[PDB]
Amino acid sequence: QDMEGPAAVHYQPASPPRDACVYSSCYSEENVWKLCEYIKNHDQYPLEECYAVFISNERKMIPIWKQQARPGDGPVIWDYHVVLLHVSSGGQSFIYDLDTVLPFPCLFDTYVEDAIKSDDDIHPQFRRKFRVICADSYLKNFASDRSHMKDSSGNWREPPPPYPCIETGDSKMNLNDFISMDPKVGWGAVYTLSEFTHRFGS
Repeated sequence: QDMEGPAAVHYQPASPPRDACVYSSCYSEENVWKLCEYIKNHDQYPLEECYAVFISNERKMIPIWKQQARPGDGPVIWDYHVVLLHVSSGGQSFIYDLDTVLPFPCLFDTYVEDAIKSDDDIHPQFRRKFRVICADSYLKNFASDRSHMKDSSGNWREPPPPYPCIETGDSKMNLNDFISMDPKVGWGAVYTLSEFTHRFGS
């Protein structure tokens, strides 16, 4: 036996339960934006403690395990995926992924170990990178006209969320600046998996 504060033991979620959250399949960037808006407009936590996390890589092909789209022990290969990270007051980070089969929210270490897994045995060009944007900056700067979700005829590849596109005074479409893992582009900070776990892990 070994003894391991207890703050994480009583952590209260920053979101509604998973089934009560605004959600559209294949629009995780918007599902997370909507979680950020909820946190901002409610009186439980400050957005300063929260981050939007884009996961992708140069080839836009990332495996993520424990995904609802592929029940079982294999991965979903996404072009990108977006989750919300909350750094709780006591220091423990939590991941909010509406698309995971893991708990919602999930302790950071368990999400990284079970949904992300080690990059050590993954072929290097499939390895995961993480663009971390403070949630305030995400709400201030994110814009998507959903044009990436339409074929050349304008037909939707997946049904759109039930509210108008997110726009700012500066832009109507900058989604590629969040998907990109080039630090020369966009907002926040880009991390390798090891850098990401070093920054947020307990």
